[PDB]
Amino acid sequence: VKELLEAGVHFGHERKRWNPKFARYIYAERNGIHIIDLQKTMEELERTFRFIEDLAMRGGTILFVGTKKQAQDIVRMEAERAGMPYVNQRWLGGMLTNFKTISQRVHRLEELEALFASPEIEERPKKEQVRLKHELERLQKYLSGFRLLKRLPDAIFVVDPTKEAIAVREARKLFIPVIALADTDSDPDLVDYIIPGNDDAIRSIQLILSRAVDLIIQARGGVVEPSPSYALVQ
Amino acid sequence: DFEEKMILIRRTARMQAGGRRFRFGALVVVGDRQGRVGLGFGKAPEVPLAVQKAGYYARRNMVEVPLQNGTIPHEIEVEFGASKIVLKPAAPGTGVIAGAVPRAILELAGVTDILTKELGSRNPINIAYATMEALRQLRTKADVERLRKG
Amino acid sequence: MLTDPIADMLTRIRNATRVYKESTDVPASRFKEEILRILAREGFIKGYERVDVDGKPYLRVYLKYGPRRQGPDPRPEQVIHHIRRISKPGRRVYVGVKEIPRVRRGLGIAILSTSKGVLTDREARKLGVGGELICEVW
Amino acid sequence: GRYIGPVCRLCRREGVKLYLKGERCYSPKCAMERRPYPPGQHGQKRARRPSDYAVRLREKQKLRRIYGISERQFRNLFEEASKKKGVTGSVFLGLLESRLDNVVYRLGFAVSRRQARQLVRHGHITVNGRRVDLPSYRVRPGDEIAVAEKSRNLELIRQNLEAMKGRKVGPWLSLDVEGMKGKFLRLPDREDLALPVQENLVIEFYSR
RNA sequence: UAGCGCCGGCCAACUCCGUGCCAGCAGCCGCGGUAAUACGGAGGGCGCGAGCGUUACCCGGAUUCACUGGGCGUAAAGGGCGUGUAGGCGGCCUGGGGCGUCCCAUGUGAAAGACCACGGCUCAACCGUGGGGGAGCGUGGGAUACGCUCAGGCUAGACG
RNA sequence: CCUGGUCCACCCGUGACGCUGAGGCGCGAAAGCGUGGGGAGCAAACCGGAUUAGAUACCCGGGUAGUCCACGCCCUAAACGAUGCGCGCUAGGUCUCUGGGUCUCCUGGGGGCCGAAGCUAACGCGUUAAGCGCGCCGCCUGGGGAGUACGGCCGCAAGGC
RNA sequence: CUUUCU
Ligand SMILES: [Mg+2]
Ligand SMILES: [Mg+2]
Ligand SMILES: [Mg+2]
Ligand SMILES: [Mg+2]
Ligand SMILES: [Mg+2]
Ligand SMILES: [Mg+2]
Ligand SMILES: [Mg+2]
Ligand SMILES: [Mg+2]
Ligand SMILES: [Mg+2]
Ligand SMILES: [Mg+2]
Ligand SMILES: [Mg+2]
Ligand SMILES: [Mg+2]
Ligand SMILES: [Mg+2]
Ligand SMILES: [Mg+2]
Ligand SMILES: [Mg+2]
Ligand SMILES: [Mg+2]
Ligand SMILES: [Mg+2]
Ligand SMILES: [Mg+2]
Ligand SMILES: [Mg+2]
Ligand SMILES: [Mg+2]
Ligand SMILES: [Mg+2]
Ligand SMILES: [Mg+2]
Ligand SMILES: [Mg+2]
Ligand SMILES: [Mg+2]
Ligand SMILES: [Zn+2]
Repeated sequence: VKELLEAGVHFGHERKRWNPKFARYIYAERNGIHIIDLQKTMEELERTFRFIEDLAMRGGTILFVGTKKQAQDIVRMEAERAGMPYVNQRWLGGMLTNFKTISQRVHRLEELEALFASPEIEERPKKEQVRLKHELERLQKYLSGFRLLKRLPDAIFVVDPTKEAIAVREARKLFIPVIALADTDSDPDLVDYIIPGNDDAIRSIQLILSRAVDLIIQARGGVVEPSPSYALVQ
Repeated sequence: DFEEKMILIRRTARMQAGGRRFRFGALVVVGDRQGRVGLGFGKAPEVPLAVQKAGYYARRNMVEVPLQNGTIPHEIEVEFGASKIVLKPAAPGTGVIAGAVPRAILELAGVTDILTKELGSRNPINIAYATMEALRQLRTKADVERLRKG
Repeated sequence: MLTDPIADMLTRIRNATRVYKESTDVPASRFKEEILRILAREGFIKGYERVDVDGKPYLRVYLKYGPRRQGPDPRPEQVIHHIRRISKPGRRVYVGVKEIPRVRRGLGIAILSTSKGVLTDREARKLGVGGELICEVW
Repeated sequence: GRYIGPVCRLCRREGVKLYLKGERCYSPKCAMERRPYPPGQHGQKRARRPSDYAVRLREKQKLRRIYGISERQFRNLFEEASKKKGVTGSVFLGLLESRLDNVVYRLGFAVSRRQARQLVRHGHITVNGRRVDLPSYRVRPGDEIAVAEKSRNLELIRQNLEAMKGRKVGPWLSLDVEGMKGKFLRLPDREDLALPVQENLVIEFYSR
């Protein structure tokens, strides 16, 4: 778990309209685009990952947040690759902030998967038998990773903070440490533990997260083998 | 433990073809008189509900007041909107010298002696927030020292 | 022209610190440097050093801040919550040693300029003297 | 002059029990005994939440109605404790407790404050010898407060000083039941007094 | 001997009857057109008490003339624009002066009043004694950071 | 043809010669005034048609002052960015006009839009500040009465201050 | 076209 020649992917990203505040983490422009300084990406990785063992080897939870289509898959993978929960499709307003409420939704999900196996499987107009199919359809379309979280997360690993601005904001209001693979286009100051590097690209997203997921297990006595998500990198 | 003073409750209204449609708002202060004060502004269909929601919001918005021998560590002047509140520390036996709003907060704050003055807009709601805000900025020679260490 | 140098400096400082600059330049002058000396001493700034910008002498003023904060707006608490000119040209303000104010119940300071140099208020009071009330800071 | 009129109605309006009668005010009759509610046609109706004013006003009315004193005097006494150094709340109580009529009462010479006033007025009292009939006379540390020799035979003074046999006295006092004397040792402190009063309020009331 | 004002809100103190946008109240908001805690009386209550209430005037509240301590895009408030007199304000370095400014001593700042202490009249009001404070100005001595002044130097303003 | 302002580059010269500006002087849209000239179109007033309950209007047909030039006067305005001038300081992004450069970008001057921080009652403002400061001028202090009265000053008058 | 008041 590490590496410096991660020039193999991440580093520089985003044309040039940046966010002056991400100035520190930038190395320079080239053909137009900025270039994320990896040596720093390192300094941060350490600090960040550390904070994760701590959280991990403590039985602490970490809500993985990835709406960005460019990582939508990698997020399910890695998140599932640990008892960790995730928000994959749309980040519903108040998941963190209005949790006890959005929970009632995860309750319904379960309370439904029941009926669809119980004695009433075939009861009441197939119309309702259809509307309920739907009830689940969507319920499962957004609460498949948010499934787990029985209480508010102890932290949050966000793919692209900017894109995930709301997720972040909420956590903050709740003093829920915020971690995120963010780059040029974002406000670094709103991130507690930063991984400055390509907010886009799978070849990048895949690495950082997976390594971070490993690090979780490599701190939970699971000492698991290679990631099944490298497959989604072609 | 937590005492609860209700500042003001007002009625207010919204319009709909067919009639006025009111909803009440209540400003609530909550403190333990120890050094914890909480301000909350909750609105709702009926007064009771409003007051409750307010207490709820208040407890969820506490401030740590640096009470030093019943008074405050130093003068503060906070401007919240058109409202400006002034806080001056006072010796024992001075009592709480302040308007109904700043007072009510200062008291559940556990403050026993202070000099006060509302300048500018005297809107309870905005004065209230100003007061809270003033307390939030109160510092101790300790913190001041702490901040200028290194 | 640059109407009031001392204000111009306090302001630059006020402005830089407000957006959290690390350092910040100001056209050097003995008098200005002297004030910073107190600024540094009282621990309001990390300190300063004489530099040369485009050939002319300035003073980097290394700013200082509280630590990162929690929840929304992790922006640090200021070390210099305040800083204001008092004596201003076309309105000079002089005080007798008995008329020397006590900034923020002592938690803050005021910088006087006396015939015994530019001392703070405790320094002035101790040395039993008064002078121009340059500025308060807390 | 002083209030004069139904007194237990004050007892009731003030909620708290005030001992403006001595005896009886202990017997199941101070009315605050089954009737702790205010006088008048509305005594038993629900009480609307009192206003910041109300509270301060009432607290003052209480303290004052205790020592049975004209607002005039009460106020000036206050304004005095105000100027004098020391926590005003205390200083003030100390001063009210220095009225001769009060001490005569605090020394069991009299059953109540009112009565003590009359004793002072009808000259049945002494202050280091010389008699003083000014109920508002400031008794101060060291002052011996006797009883008129001539009056020392008065049934009332006897019954009073009799039951006084046994009864202890305030720590800022001391009385010799024998020669019917007593010394004012020191100005009682706030802790020394157990008045059902929040003087922080009384101070605030004169703030307005 | 005990009276007077008040009890819609500001503001402490609520009911019945009478009246019916009348008679009236009223400081402001307002109250009265048949259930009036707002008029009139009564019962009760609140506050003061040999006083209580009114009117008048001053300060306050009023940071509402803002020195302390406010303002001017749309609320009252940028001058139609320029050129420019007086005046106000004045970059960096050094030296002389020591006008401002700061300090010390000293004189003055009467008595009374104000403040503190003790004391006299049974208390207090009132009064006596003692003590401390006091800006301003005069005189002598001192300081020189800042402002002024004078002299010298500089190029970062300005002009060419 | 005569002439003002202004910007850039070079950094070459002077060496604080600076900023603001009560008065003063000047400039100041339109309409308006005086004398002379001009007069196509347009067009207050006005003369007619129509519409209308009426039409001293809107629509239609005519039409004088005027609009034009000269010399002189008037001096006002939603004379507006409804935002005095100067200097320093405080993220950026985008479009544009003009100059320089090693010219697919940097850099100076100007015009716009979105915006950090911040300000604001809100709307909004945000390196073209309404932000942070300093200097100087002007101005405000509830509405109507009223830009009126009186007085003064200016104007030929209207009228202005 | 115009097309008042309550
Ligand atoms: Mg304001
Ligand atoms: Mg009441
Ligand atoms: Mg009736
Ligand atoms: Mg005033
Ligand atoms: Mg002012
Ligand atoms: Mg104002
Ligand atoms: Mg206006
Ligand atoms: Mg203008
Ligand atoms: Mg100078
Ligand atoms: Mg001198
Ligand atoms: Mg005496
Ligand atoms: Mg030219
Ligand atoms: Mg040169
Ligand atoms: Mg030269
Ligand atoms: Mg014309
Ligand atoms: Mg003409
Ligand atoms: Mg025509
Ligand atoms: Mg026509
Ligand atoms: Mg003109
Ligand atoms: Mg530009
Ligand atoms: Mg903002
Ligand atoms: Mg903008
Ligand atoms: Mg008027
Ligand atoms: Mg004339
Ligand atoms: Zn009783």
